[PDB]
Amino acid sequence: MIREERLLKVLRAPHVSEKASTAMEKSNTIVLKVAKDATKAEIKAAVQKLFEVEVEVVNTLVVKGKVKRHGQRIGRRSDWKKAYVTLKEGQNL
Amino acid sequence: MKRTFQPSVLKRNRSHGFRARMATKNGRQVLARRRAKGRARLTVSK
Amino acid sequence: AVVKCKPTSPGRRHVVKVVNPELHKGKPFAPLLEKNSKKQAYRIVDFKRNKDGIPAVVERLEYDPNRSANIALVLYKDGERRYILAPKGLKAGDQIQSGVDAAIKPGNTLPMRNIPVGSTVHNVEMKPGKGGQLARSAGTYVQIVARDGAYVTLRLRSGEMRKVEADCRATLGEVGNAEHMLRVLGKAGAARWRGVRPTVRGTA
RNA sequence: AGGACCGAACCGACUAAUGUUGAAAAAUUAGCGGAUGACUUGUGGCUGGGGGUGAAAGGCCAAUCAAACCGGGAGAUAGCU
RNA sequence: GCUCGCCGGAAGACCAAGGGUUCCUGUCCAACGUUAAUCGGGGCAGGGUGAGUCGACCCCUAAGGCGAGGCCGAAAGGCGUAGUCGAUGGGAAACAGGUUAAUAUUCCUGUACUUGGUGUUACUGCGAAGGGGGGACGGAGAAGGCUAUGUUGGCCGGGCGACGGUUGUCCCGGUUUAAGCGUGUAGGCUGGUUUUCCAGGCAAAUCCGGAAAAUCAAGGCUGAGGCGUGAUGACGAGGCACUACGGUGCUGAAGCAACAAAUGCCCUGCUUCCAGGAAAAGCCUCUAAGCAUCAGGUAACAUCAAAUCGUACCCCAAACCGACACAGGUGGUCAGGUAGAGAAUACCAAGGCGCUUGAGAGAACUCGGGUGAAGGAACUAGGCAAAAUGGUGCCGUAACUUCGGGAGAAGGCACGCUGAUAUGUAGGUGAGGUCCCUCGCGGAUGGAGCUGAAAUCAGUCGAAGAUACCAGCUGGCUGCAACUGUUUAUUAAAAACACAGCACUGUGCAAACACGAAAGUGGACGUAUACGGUGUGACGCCUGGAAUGGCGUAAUGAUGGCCAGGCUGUCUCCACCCGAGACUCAGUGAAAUU
Repeated sequence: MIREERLLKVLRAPHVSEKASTAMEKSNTIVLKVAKDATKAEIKAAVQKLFEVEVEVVNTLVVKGKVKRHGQRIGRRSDWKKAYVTLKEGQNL
Repeated sequence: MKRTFQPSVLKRNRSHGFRARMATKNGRQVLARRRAKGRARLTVSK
Repeated sequence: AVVKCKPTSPGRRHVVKVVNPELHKGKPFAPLLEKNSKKQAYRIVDFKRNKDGIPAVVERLEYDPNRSANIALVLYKDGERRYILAPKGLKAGDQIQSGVDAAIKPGNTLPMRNIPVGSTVHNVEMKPGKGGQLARSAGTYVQIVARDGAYVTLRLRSGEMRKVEADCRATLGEVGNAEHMLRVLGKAGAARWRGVRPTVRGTA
């Protein structure tokens, strides 16, 4: 399980949006950009031990990149896994 | 009416795939001329 | 039994079917069936009849899609159900029994050293312990006019006599109904589900 | 019971017209054929080029087939322009 | 934002394969959209796909490929075992309402189900690479019940009419409630309970089966639907207050009976026929060695776990396949009313659209059509095309024949609406009351109410009542071919090709033949009523120009032709009108050829 350094490389960056702002008040769910594999045990243990908050349920989805055309050559964006973390009752920042 | 190319990814990977070409002895000659010429995409990537 | 049909429409004008209404309707015994791919099921029929001395009672008669003859389900006295060849003179609830005695009636099996001269014998074994080969088609009969010597003589259905060793089993009685030749199929479409393709003429 | 009858979806295109730098390197319109059986279709596999397949026209084999395409012998041969 | 029109068994919606962000928002007009575009499937930047119950993955498996070993062969390779891949099959489980600019059975709330493990209590003969059960199957046809759905009535909320009448027998809206559990009814299957033995199931069994006895006849199993919980709920016509006028917060009445009825469930069922219609896994049962204070199985509670992958969007197409925003094709699901037998035909409901160029004049000419003085095939190779009939009931219906057919032969009369039998009839369905009992999802009378054909009489209006659309012309003679069928994708759909039956020869299994240095394989897991080749092609006269068939044949035919009734601008011989081009204008804008 821990392996504390494994849980430190799952969380990439917090994600800000108009959906996460409404989900924080209506559903009390924080949206976090996580790694490529990102199993449900690692996300719940990562928010459970790193953010020190009681995680109720975890959802995941894969964000497919787009094709950016800037010049002659084609381009692509990095894929990232959107994670939904819903807590028991308490909220945080 | 019907056109000569009806798409099927499973039939295209079973016949024209990377592993069916590797499993034949003469397919490595196709890959040998392919790596001799040096194309970017060999046949397909899933 | 064959029944001719009224010519309401052509092709279905002269269709005469070869069936027997005494047989059952529905599925046969499923554990004795296999895949039999190239769709027809394969019946498990004991051609050897190796269990001797144990009697058997016939329950019903079934139809075979593989062969042109009919089979029968027998019931041994210890709880075993297998299939044999159905003769012509079989009735419901008949006692058949194999063995060295094999009393003279259609539906028993004895080695060819004990066949009476003049009787009709089908299902003749040639190779020791293989059996089953001769007289599998409907309408066949083989009679024996000479048994003496080291080999028995058979008057086969093809028209020639052949000497077989006398240490092999043989089934009494004759085959069942011979109306299988009388089916003419009435139309071109009848031979389409039977696997045969139309023949391309050479001079065409 | 029915390769039975009429007639839908569906399949092939017989007639007539149009189309020939077209909507389309074969399609539309109006009659016409089948329409529960010799029907059609999806998906998957097999049969490969002096070969396969063919209800036999010498039809088809990727818009090409009286011997497919690619590469090689080959800058072949040509008595022709 | 208002009005008109189209599709509406689609031109609508969720989807499969495919596509790859084309999905949503802001901004921009170089190109891209056949015109402009301020808009967009174009660019710029941001966002958006939430799974134990959806699917994929996974277990096993048909066709088929690889196929460690192994047979054979110059190399290569042919073949193949034990195995393993291979969904187009089977195998765990969830519904309702609500929400955002875009996603939902995945997000909030309420309520269930399923797999494995841990802990506690209590009980216990547990245990497969073995056996049995079941998984596990063709085509066609009919009957009943119910649901979704539509209508009527009641009830609830809002109105009294922009022009005659409208407090009424009025008009508008609603009348939704799931999954699961319990009950086991319509319906189907099987005779049960107890006891003794067993050569079958490689040994075994209390299990499957068989063989002997006693009792009872209605018990056991599968199985749509109705009722209760689910639901002192949600949703709801219509309301009340604060407002970026977009919405937010809260409240919210009735929410039921009858009729009709699905291609949908009972039904992988029932009847009937022959062509006789996959295999395996999960699960239950039974034991072998062993374990039998252990372990495993069983009942309840609590806890843990159910991972990864796809989830935006078109999909009978502007996004896939045709180089395109192209008149082609592309799997199946949902299938409202009226008229009609119908998924055909005409209109409307929800929904999506008016097809990415238009505006003028109404000339010649081209195309799609409509009507038409008189004649009705005189036109043309050719009634090709066009025109004409087209539906139901009654009398009635010919030549021929294999007796099925021709036939709907042709030909004579009626078809609308309103009252009578009957203020709605035959038929179907069915409330309340009476009676009996295990006492129930139960049965016999009986008709309230609802729905509802078909025929007769009488009256009446229109030139025309099959009133529109859809919707066979009819009768005779004859060639070939029995018939339905097949083809020269893309100029010939025929007499050419195919045909069941029939005629001839050979083949006894280690079968003929074919395929192969050999191994191996088809025939065939067939057995002389079977197998391979040849010629002919229902059938009658028959085979002495007569089965490379002679002569005909009912029916059949995108097969060749003639006549007869009617019909028509096909023609005499062209006239007018409705449309799209052609003429002009705004913008874009080539080719063949030189």
